[PDB]
Amino acid sequence: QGQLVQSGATTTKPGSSVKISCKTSGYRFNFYHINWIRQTAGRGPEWMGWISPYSGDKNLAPAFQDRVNMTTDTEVPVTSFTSTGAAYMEIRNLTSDDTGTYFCAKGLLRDGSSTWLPYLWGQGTLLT
Amino acid sequence: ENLWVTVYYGVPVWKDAETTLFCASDKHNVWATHACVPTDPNPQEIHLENVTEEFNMWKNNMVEQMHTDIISLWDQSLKPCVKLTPLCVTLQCTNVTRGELKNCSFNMTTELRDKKQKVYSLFYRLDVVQINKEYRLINCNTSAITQACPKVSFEPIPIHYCAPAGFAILKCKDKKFNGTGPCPSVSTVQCTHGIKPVVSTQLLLNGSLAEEEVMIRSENITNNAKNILVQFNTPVQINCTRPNNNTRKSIRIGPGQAFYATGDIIGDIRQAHCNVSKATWNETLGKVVKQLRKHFGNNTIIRFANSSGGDLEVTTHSFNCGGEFFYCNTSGLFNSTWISNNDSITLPCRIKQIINMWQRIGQAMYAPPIQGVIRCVSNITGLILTRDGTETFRPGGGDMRDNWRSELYKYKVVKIEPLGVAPTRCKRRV
Amino acid sequence: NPQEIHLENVTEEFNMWKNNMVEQMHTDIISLWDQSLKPCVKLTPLCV
Amino acid sequence: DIQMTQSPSSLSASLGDRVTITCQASRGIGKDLNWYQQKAGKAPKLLVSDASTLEGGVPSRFSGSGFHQNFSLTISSLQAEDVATYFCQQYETFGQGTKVD
Amino acid sequence: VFLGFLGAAGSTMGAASMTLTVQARNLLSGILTVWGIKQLQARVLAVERYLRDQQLLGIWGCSGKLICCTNVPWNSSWSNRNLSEIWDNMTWLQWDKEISNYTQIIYGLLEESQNQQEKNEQDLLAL
Amino acid sequence: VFLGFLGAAGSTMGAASMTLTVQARNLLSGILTVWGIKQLQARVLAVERYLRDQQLLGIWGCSGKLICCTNVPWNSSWSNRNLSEIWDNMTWLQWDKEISNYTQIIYGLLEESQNQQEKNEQDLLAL
Amino acid sequence: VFLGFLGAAGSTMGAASMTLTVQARNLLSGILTVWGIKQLQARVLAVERYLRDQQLLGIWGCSGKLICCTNVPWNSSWSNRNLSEIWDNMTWLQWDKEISNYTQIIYGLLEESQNQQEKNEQDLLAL
Ligand SMILES: *[C@@H]1O[C@H](CO)[C@@H](O[C@@H]2O[C@H](CO)[C@@H](O[C@@H]3O[C@H](CO[C@H]4O[C@H](CO)[C@@H](O)[C@H](O[C@H]5O[C@H](CO)[C@@H](O)[C@H](O)[C@@H]5O)[C@@H]4O)[C@@H](O)[C@H](O[C@H]4O[C@H](CO)[C@@H](O)[C@H](O)[C@@H]4O)[C@@H]3O)[C@H](O)[C@H]2NC(C)=O)[C@H](O)[C@H]1NC(C)=O
Ligand SMILES: *[C@@H]1O[C@H](CO)[C@@H](O[C@@H]2O[C@H](CO)[C@@H](O[C@@H]3O[C@H](CO[C@H]4O[C@H](CO)[C@@H](O)[C@H](O)[C@@H]4O)[C@@H](O)[C@H](O[C@H]4O[C@H](CO)[C@@H](O)[C@H](O)[C@@H]4O)[C@@H]3O)[C@H](O)[C@H]2NC(C)=O)[C@H](O)[C@H]1NC(C)=O
Ligand SMILES: *[C@@H]1O[C@H](CO)[C@@H](O[C@@H]2O[C@H](CO)[C@@H](O[C@@H]3O[C@H](CO[C@H]4O[C@H](CO)[C@@H](O)[C@H](O)[C@@H]4O)[C@@H](O)[C@H](O)[C@@H]3O)[C@H](O)[C@H]2NC(C)=O)[C@H](O)[C@H]1NC(C)=O
Ligand SMILES: *[C@@H]1O[C@H](CO)[C@@H](O[C@@H]2O[C@H](CO)[C@@H](O)[C@H](O)[C@H]2NC(C)=O)[C@H](O)[C@H]1NC(C)=O
Ligand SMILES: *[C@@H]1O[C@H](CO)[C@@H](O[C@@H]2O[C@H](CO)[C@@H](O)[C@H](O)[C@H]2NC(C)=O)[C@H](O)[C@H]1NC(C)=O
Ligand SMILES: *[C@@H]1O[C@H](CO)[C@@H](O[C@@H]2O[C@H](CO)[C@@H](O)[C@H](O)[C@H]2NC(C)=O)[C@H](O)[C@H]1NC(C)=O
Ligand SMILES: *[C@@H]1O[C@H](CO)[C@@H](O[C@@H]2O[C@H](CO)[C@@H](O)[C@H](O)[C@H]2NC(C)=O)[C@H](O)[C@H]1NC(C)=O
Ligand SMILES: *[C@@H]1O[C@H](CO)[C@@H](O[C@@H]2O[C@H](CO)[C@@H](O)[C@H](O)[C@H]2NC(C)=O)[C@H](O)[C@H]1NC(C)=O
Ligand SMILES: *[C@@H]1O[C@H](CO)[C@@H](O)[C@H](O)[C@H]1NC(C)=O
Ligand SMILES: *[C@@H]1O[C@H](CO)[C@@H](O)[C@H](O)[C@H]1NC(C)=O
Ligand SMILES: *[C@@H]1O[C@H](CO)[C@@H](O)[C@H](O)[C@H]1NC(C)=O
Ligand SMILES: *[C@@H]1O[C@H](CO)[C@@H](O)[C@H](O)[C@H]1NC(C)=O
Ligand SMILES: *[C@@H]1O[C@H](CO)[C@@H](O)[C@H](O)[C@H]1NC(C)=O
Ligand SMILES: *[C@@H]1O[C@H](CO)[C@@H](O)[C@H](O)[C@H]1NC(C)=O
Ligand SMILES: *[C@@H]1O[C@H](CO)[C@@H](O)[C@H](O)[C@H]1NC(C)=O
Ligand SMILES: *[C@@H]1O[C@H](CO)[C@@H](O)[C@H](O)[C@H]1NC(C)=O
Ligand SMILES: *[C@@H]1O[C@H](CO)[C@@H](O)[C@H](O)[C@H]1NC(C)=O
Ligand SMILES: *[C@@H]1O[C@H](CO)[C@@H](O)[C@H](O)[C@H]1NC(C)=O
Ligand SMILES: *[C@@H]1O[C@H](CO)[C@@H](O)[C@H](O)[C@H]1NC(C)=O
Repeated sequence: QGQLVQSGATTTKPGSSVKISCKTSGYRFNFYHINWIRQTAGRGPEWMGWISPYSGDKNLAPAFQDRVNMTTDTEVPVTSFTSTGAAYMEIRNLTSDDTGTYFCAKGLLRDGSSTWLPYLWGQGTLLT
Repeated sequence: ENLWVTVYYGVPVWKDAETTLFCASDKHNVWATHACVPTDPNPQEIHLENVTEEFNMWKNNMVEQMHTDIISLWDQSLKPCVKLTPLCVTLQCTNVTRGELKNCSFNMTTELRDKKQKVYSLFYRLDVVQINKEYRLINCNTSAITQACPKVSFEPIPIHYCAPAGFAILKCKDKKFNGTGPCPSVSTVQCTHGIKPVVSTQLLLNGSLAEEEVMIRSENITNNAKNILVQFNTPVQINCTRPNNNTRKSIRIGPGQAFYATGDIIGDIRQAHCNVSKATWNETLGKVVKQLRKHFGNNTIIRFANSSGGDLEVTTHSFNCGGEFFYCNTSGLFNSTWISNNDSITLPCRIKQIINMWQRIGQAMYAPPIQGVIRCVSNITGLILTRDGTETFRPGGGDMRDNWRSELYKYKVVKIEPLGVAPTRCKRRV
Repeated sequence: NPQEIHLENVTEEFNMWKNNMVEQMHTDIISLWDQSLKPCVKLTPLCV
Repeated sequence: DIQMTQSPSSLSASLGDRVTITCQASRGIGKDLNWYQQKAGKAPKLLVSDASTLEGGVPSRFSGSGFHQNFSLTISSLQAEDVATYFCQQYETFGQGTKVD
Repeated sequence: VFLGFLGAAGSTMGAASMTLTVQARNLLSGILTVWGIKQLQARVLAVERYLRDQQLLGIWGCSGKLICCTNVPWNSSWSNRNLSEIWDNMTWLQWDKEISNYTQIIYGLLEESQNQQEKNEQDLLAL
Repeated sequence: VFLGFLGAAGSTMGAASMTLTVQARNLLSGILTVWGIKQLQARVLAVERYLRDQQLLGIWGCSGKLICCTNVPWNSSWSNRNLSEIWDNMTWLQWDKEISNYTQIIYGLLEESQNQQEKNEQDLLAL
Repeated sequence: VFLGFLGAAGSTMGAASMTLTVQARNLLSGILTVWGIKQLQARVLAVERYLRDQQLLGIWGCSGKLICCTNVPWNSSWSNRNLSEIWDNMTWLQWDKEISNYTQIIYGLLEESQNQQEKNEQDLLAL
């Protein structure tokens, strides 16, 4: 029930790497995963991976395992049930095939069968 | 949908409350630690994962409760003791062979009500006032006076405050936790750690250190009328001694009533004082001056001065050493100006005997003299500064509850409320 | 009506020399003695 | 170290007008601001303490509000007895004052 | 796992609800001197607060229960949250805040629903 | 209607028997200074008298019940009144006076009827 | 026969088990002066020890029971004695000594066996 603001549209060229931010608020950051999903021109949407700010655990698709740098900071507590977090994302071998809009998404629940499901999303970032 | 409320008994939920705490511990000492429940040898500390609690050391009621408990135990430990009101008589005093301690002879009541006795006793300057020269004890025109029973000890004994059943205490594991705010790591305990009720001034003695860095706490640090509670991370050692070899002399002033008088000094007459390592005190003032810039500026200069006025208790490092109440000049510790970028300090300490302890005007206490040579070793683990309304910080104190607040910041009293109503698709039969 | 129940078949170990009732009675009397002398007059003026 | 900018320095209004005075702080002070009223040849009188708490005995026409850095003192329906100098207070620093006419 | 007293304070309402006896044990035992009267006042306070919770369980037909199912249907005005977004999302601490206002109302409904239930059972056995 | 604490004191035994939780709530909460010891003595007295009534309900198999049905058949020596001339004629105040003598006897019958009932249930489940 | 309070102390475990209410009655009633504080301390002590036994019965699903059957199977490590050599041979005094060590273990087993039993009953009624 909070915002997940992201970075700006940083357009580079193939070969380089790009780091996109995702600063959270209005909710306990360490209680939900942070999913990363992209919708490029050439395919539809593709799920990249999520990371658990609490456990530090990371699970990402084999199509992006050897490309994605997925790290998180540690929440700065605001109130008892509110904090402010930050999630980072990078890509290694960047090309023009990877041009699209990228988002971060907060997990759906804290338990059950839909724990990590991308429920609360950011706004998007335009790549190369 | 089909949702009926269901009752749950024993749900991890609590509220901020304030209850009556009770003591636990491990000669009788003033803090009646023998009347406390034995501290359990297995101290259960449960860590509250994922929990984040709000603390506020400046509203904590444990402090306000501890402060009246000590006062209450002080008054309890002086009822059975002898009343020195017959001592409020004219004294004939001469110097001792500068001019601090006196030698005073008076007419005193014996065990028979129709017989007198011309006894003499030594008194420090701070305990008498003028009218051979004619003197008088300081308290006589304000308050009655009660001699401390010479079998109770002023030794700070570790006291543990425990909450009743159905209440809990919430610690704060945050190594860099300042005064207020939401503690990220929290745990629950049944009693507090071993808190020594050290009555001190300016320099917090024998207390608990800070892990990691040296902390600094205050309500409004921008408010000059709020004492800064700086807590060290490395203790700087201070050694105090009264080197005179004093002697105690019993004087029967009535049936079963014996006033313990200072007999005479056996050997050299010397000054009482305290030593701190000038090197270790230099590096500790630096650690303090560093965290002082985080709130006032990387370029502004931080200056230390001595007190600017007040009574003896607040203008000096007031404390107690082996049973005698010292009052140390601290001008040699707070005389530095810090820019944007064997050794020993010695403090002249005086000694008093008619002490009013807290701020009560009406209940004075005569501390009986301690035989032998007094020396004690203690750590100064905290500090109580006061910035001038260049930002200059000068020591101070007086309100003894800041001492208790310096050890009770980690804790908070909460009330367990285990009844919880929540909906599920459950219903009972007919 | 003082109820005394007899414990058939029971056999208990006693030790009158460790009994705490004794140590408790002795301080109770002392405690009641001291209680019964607080309101009474002090004869310290008699020490003449 | 703090700086209180009180505005305006002087104003004039008729009987029954709404008068508002502002005090800006150079940095966050929470709600630690107090408002006073001082007439000619008299000692100040506390109107509002803690930014928005009306002192006892002060007529209800007075009111204050503010937090962080923007504060205000309001006199709903000015009267003849209200002619004085009003100033805010942050600890030992005061505003420069406003002379009402 | 054994988290300890209030160990599941930050866990979800479903997780903590399996660790009820943990908090139920230490509610009555724990996890004329000055201290003498200070301790006696606490020993009486612990019993009074305990019997008050037991008194409410008794007049709700829940005496002896840790998880007790009732007859009062959940009014969505109290909380219009889904079941899966409560027991697997919220902590009992958050839940007690969101139901702060309506708690006194539910406590009355659970009472008459029990005096009418046993009044009905007195008729079911009148034959 | 909501009559209040002891509101149905003058009503018939049947009417008052529907307002039991009313009187059950205020039995434990309510509707070294002089006052300090005077209040502590009252706080302990309230708990003792409460647990005594709860103790009797427990050893009668009625713990948690407000209306509790038993196995002791009504001896007409206690009161040879008809059912309709009691629950629709008398007030609980009058009834407590008429059964003043026989009350201690019934209290014993309700006790062994419960220790034999559970001793029987221990045999019913011995297979 | 009526043996009295602890009358069956020397009788067999089976005989004494029929006289439970005898010992259950006198557990709460009985069979600033010096005596004033001495009596108040005893009146509070009696309630605390009583509610502790009641607290254990509550979290074992035995609240209100004198003879209570459970789900914990008897571990022969605790006592490898035959049924007929216990209830018709031993006295409760001897039995409490032989099970001195294992008593704290059984008390925990009886607790989780109840929180899992009601957690299961909450699912049996989830339909
Ligand atoms: C404190 O707060 C944090 C944050 O809210 C809580 O952390 C969350 O806990 C819940 C439950 O414990 C987690 O939900 C479960 O998620 C697992 C998915 O994990 C699996 O996959 C991972 C990636 O492949 C893998 O890392 C896991 O492997 C184990 O090892 C890692 C090592 O890093 C360890 O950290 C993990 O915890 C794993 O144990 C694992 O293979 C999912 O499988 C669960 O679903 C099953 O169980 C539920 C019932 O619970 C059932 O309904 C399902 O059908 C399925 O059977 C379950 O969804 C969640 O992921 C955690 N993290 C979040 C929310 O960010 C923490 O529990 C709190 N602790 C306390 C004490 O309060
Ligand atoms: C605080 O002030 C009190 C006074 O109020 C001091 O007490 C007095 O101290 C002096 C010493 O400073 C004492 O004087 C000494 O008395 C000794 C006792 O002798 C008496 O008794 C014999 C009988 O056996 C008589 O013959 C004799 O005349 C005395 O009456 C003497 O032995 C001492 O003599 C020494 O001095 C003389 C002259 O100087 C020498 O010739 C001797 O050789 C010898 O060296 C001395 O006279 C006095 O008695 C004390 N009074 C009381 C009441 O006790 C405290 O000392 C002082 N304390 C401090 C710390 O300042
Ligand atoms: C800060 O804490 C210090 C240590 O925790 C305090 O030092 C303590 O001070 C007291 C009194 O000043 C001392 O008690 C005295 O002990 C001597 C004899 O002690 C020696 O002999 C015993 C044998 O029983 C032996 O066990 C000791 O180790 C000593 O070798 C007595 O003669 C006195 O009458 C008095 O009882 C403590 O011993 C002393 N502890 C230590 C470790 O030095 C210090 O006072 C505290 N500071 C403040 C301001 O409170
Ligand atoms: C103890 O010695 C001091 C120091 O000599 C004396 O102080 C003097 O007191 C007189 C008053 O009688 C003053 O006029 C002097 O100026 C003081 N001198 C100093 C240096 O301060 C004191 O009087 C002596 N006391 C006794 C009882 O002899
Ligand atoms: C004063 O100095 C230190 C406090 O930092 C104490 O000495 C250390 O005490 C801890 C725990 O008590 C031990 O683990 C260390 O080994 C001690 N260090 C040394 C060099 O002995 C000392 O007890 C303090 N004295 C007080 C607080 O009275
Ligand atoms: C302080 O003075 C006392 C006496 O006033 C000294 O005590 C004496 O100690 C020796 C042993 O060294 C004994 O033989 C004497 O009998 C003691 N005298 C008394 C009156 O008890 C003590 O030694 C002195 N201590 C210091 C440090 O000066
Ligand atoms: C305070 O006193 C302590 C002990 O009385 C001093 O510690 C001693 O220091 C010397 C020199 O380093 C060592 O040889 C001793 O072994 C130390 N004593 C102990 C018990 O460890 C300390 O130096 C004094 N400090 C000050 C500032 O006076
Ligand atoms: C004095 O301290 C109080 C409480 O620590 C401060 O009040 C907070 O101020 C911040 C920033 O203005 C607000 O975001 C909080 O909501 C305030 N909390 C409360 C409880 O009032 C206050 O700002 C401080 N004042 C000064 C002058 O430093
Ligand atoms: C004691 O009393 C006598 C009585 O005259 C007097 O002369 C003497 O000075 C008194 N002593 C003291 C020390 O006051
Ligand atoms: C007590 O006497 C002192 C003498 O030092 C004097 O200054 C003070 O005013 C007196 N105080 C009272 C309360 O009489
Ligand atoms: C303590 O830290 C919190 C967050 O870091 C901060 O908001 C608060 O002002 C700090 N306390 C003081 C007295 O500065
Ligand atoms: C503080 O220092 C000044 C000058 O060094 C001195 O005059 C004053 O007496 C000192 N105050 C105290 C209480 O030591
Ligand atoms: C403290 O010491 C300084 C010099 O060391 C001295 O000037 C000052 O007077 C002393 N304090 C007092 C109260 O005398
Ligand atoms: C919900 O509560 C309101 C008042 O709080 C009541 O008017 C309404 O009838 C309730 N609805 C249900 C379905 O119980
Ligand atoms: C309870 O009432 C208060 C009234 O001030 C309101 O602010 C609060 O939002 C209410 N609680 C809920 C959960 O709506
Ligand atoms: C009624 O009570 C008397 C003694 O009070 C008893 O002798 C009689 O058997 C009882 N009758 C019934 C039917 O219980
Ligand atoms: C109870 O016994 C007394 C004996 O004095 C008798 O007067 C009274 O009538 C009896 N009660 C009833 C209801 O008969
Ligand atoms: C009996 O207890 C032991 C430990 O005391 C345990 O290891 C064993 O599994 C238990 N056996 C049964 C049948 O419960
Ligand atoms: C309980 O443990 C003690 C350990 O000293 C042992 O002597 C005793 O025999 C044990 N109890 C039983 C019934 O075996």
